[PDB]
Amino acid sequence: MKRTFQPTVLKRKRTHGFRARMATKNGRKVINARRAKGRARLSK
Amino acid sequence: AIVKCKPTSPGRRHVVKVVNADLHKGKPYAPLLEKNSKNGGRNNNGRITVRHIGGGHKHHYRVIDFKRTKDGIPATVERLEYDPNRSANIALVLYKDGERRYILAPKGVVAGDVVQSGVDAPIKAGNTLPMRNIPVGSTVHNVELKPGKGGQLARSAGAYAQIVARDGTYVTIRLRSGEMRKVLSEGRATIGEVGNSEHMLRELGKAGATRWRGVRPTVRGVVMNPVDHPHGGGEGRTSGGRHPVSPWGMPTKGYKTRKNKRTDKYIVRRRN
Amino acid sequence: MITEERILKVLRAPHISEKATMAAEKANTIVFKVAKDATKKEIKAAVEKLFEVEVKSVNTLITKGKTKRQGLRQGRRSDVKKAYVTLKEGQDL
RNA sequence: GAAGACCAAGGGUUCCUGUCCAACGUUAAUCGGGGCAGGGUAAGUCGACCCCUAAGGCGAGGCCGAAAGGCGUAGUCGAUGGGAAACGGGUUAAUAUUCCCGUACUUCUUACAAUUGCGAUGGGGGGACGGAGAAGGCUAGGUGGGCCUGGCGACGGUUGUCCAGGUUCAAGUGCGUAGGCUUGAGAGUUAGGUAAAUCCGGCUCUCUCUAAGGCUGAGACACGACGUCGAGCACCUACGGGUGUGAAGUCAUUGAUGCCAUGCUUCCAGGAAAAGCCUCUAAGCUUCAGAUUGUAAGGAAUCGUACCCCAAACCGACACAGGUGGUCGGGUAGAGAAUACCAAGGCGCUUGAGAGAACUCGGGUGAAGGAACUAGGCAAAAUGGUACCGUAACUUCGGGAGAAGGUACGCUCUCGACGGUGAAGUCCCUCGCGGAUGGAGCUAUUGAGAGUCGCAGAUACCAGGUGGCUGCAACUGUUUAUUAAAAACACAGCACUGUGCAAAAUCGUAAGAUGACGUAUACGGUGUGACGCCUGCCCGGUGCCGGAAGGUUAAUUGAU
Repeated sequence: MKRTFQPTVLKRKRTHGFRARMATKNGRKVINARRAKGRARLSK
Repeated sequence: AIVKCKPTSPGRRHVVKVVNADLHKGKPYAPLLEKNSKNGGRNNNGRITVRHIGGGHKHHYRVIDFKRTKDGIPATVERLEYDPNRSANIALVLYKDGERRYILAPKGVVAGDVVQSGVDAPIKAGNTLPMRNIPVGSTVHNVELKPGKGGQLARSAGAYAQIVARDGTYVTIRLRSGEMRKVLSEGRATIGEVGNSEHMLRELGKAGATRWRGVRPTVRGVVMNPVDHPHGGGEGRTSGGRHPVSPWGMPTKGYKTRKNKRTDKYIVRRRN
Repeated sequence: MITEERILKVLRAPHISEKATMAAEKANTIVFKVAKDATKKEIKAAVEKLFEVEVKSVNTLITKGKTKRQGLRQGRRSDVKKAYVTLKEGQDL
């Protein structure tokens, strides 16, 4: 049965990637939040 | 011509086709084609702003001379052509200086016919004069609302306006709606009616034929749930349970929505 | 224009390997571990200058480093760029 | 037509080798996609990068918005599309169109020579494209003959009309064929292509106009290739190898869903864009610089390249009966990519061994009966092919219809009738990849008669049950992912209604959008729902439309 995760790298990057996060105010808020939390991985 | 399809299948039984032999079978005139992507009735927000639009065949936009300001120089109809972007057919005209263009093909006009624009242009089909230079009573099409702007009124297959009166810098036209309106006499109009009047005699015959024209199906309000439409809801078939309204509550069946006021001075009689 | 400093940084070490040995014996090809930045032109220059040989061809690949577990902490080894350098016939290194 | 072989994605060392067997592995494990160590991915030509753009994203200024921001111009990104170029063989434990051998091709830079108007962000052209259908021509592949090598039979027979195996090779270059498209040639000219143009478009004169020139072009043929491959032998054992040397290598037939073909015909729903590319000039440069053609010399980087991909490596928590795009598709039978049995190749599904109770599951058969079962023939059983014969009501004249229901069907022989291909030879040549002409050979189709075996010849697998009456919905479609597929939705058709274009309507505070590069034969909303016959009465209510006289009535005003 087709399950929900049908990964493509390009779609992962364009949605959740660093340059995508950095493009928007609220994305930067996420990166800053994760950077404050101490998260090793800021982006996907 | 009008051809009824023989009922060799359901889906063909009730097809009536307009088949014009005079239309050019080959490819259109490439210099006057532009790309014409479809929007599925979505706007710049990506939202469906107009329902029931989607799909259909890829077609190039043909660039029509609705302005018709190439005065003096006669032009001969090379061929009539199917235009996917409108109901009327388009004529490919050749100017004596070797410019080609597309015009809306008037009723009785066929390959070989000569069309001309300007004040001197003879009062024959396909010719474009300023409406001040067009005799009262004459039928015209591709009528300009603003001088120089290009024809906007009477462009649909079989359409035409009649010049009813001329007083000063305005002529009164009667549009196919039945509305009488003033238009500035300086504005151009082309003599005679748009061709392809048989367009209205076609019968698509089947669901898919509408889908080929990029129209998606229309669900009635009465078979939705109340959250979806004011006519939603009920047990069993209902009539909506209320005065007919649009999906957004707007009264249908009579409620007039014209609110211009800027342009009311130009409207002489309404279509009613 | 490859400087001598560049030439002295490009070749990191010879590569010792059954495959490397075969290459040398059979196809007169010396396999080096070159710097990651090294380009086939820089590698040819370096091999010519530092070994006084005439190079026919340079083929390069990068081997991506192995992940290793090392008890609790996983970690990757470093990527190595190797250069298969074919000497012209008669030349020995 | 996969449980084989590849590729993309996705994963990420799972690949190969040595070693280990605790845990992992539904058992054990010497084994492993497990642990540990080492090794392994070689490119001008594949892909990325790159040039180009689609949807769309972002967007200098801009427009708009309390702020945040939104929208959007010029731009700039964005493939799933366009744009240069490599094949055959060999080689590793593990890569190979990447290494090697053989033999190619593309493109750029520099220098030089000879010709020489060069020049774009602009003009024109080109690139450049739909669905369906069909005929033709090919090729791969198949099959047979011939050829070469080997064989001469575990049990009767097997020197043959016998058996088995083999019978290799491309890009590229030349050539320019089947097929496809297009009249050419020379003058003179110009209301056009934002300016220019020698280019394109237009006009005029002659000439030619089944033609013959050009363009395109599968495949053939030659070269590539006296190379390579090749059964077989020689030859070392370490017993694994290694090298060495190697026969024949043709013809016919069949024939793709591959190629000619981005073709041709036809249809309506009318079929990307942009660049590379060709050409034209402009500004600008004119011993120049540039351009063209040639000849040398040099370059063509960088990143990916292992491995898995009908999966124990991806998505499903699992070594999970699920899901996962593309390519390739041999033999016999067959319409076939169905089905059966096989090939190449790959597997026996990571607990086994016994036993032969009930009962459960999945199957086989069944006396007599035959729906009496049951809510209900649920399930089973049955039908099942081809050719011919024959086929009712009804009908919108298409249907209904495969209605229904019959007959034949294997094999052997005899007499027949025929299709395709086309050798030699012959003859014209406008002498070549050319025409007739000819029928050898090869291969296919089919009729009739006679016979013969069996319970049975569509023998297996495969493969409609049918008919009668009736409700509902015209019909093909759609739907409650995971208890509802329907009479529900849609639908063509119908009607009302809005909407005159800065349209109505919708998204949005706005700008701006869609509507539509549309214009009343259009667009939106509402209902009805093919088609036929029709669609009555009521305008009190409530809508909506119209009317304005009067009455009532807000802000406002401010008399008293």
